[PDB]
Amino acid sequence: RFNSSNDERIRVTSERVENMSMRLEEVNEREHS
Amino acid sequence: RFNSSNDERIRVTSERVENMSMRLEEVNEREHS
Repeated sequence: RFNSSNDERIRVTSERVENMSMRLEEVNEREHS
Repeated sequence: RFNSSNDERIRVTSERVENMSMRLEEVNEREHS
């Protein structure tokens, strides 16, 4: 019940979005062509 | 009506965010240069 609440889903989504954006910024900053 | 509630949208967004984050981490890990 705890793992499927709205607040937990919003929190985990925010954390993973932040991490994914940071990784994508690193990938884009490292172009070679 | 069921497909357009807030909880369903949050759940779908969370699932796709997790999947996309895993895929982007896999792509970033595999680099040829």
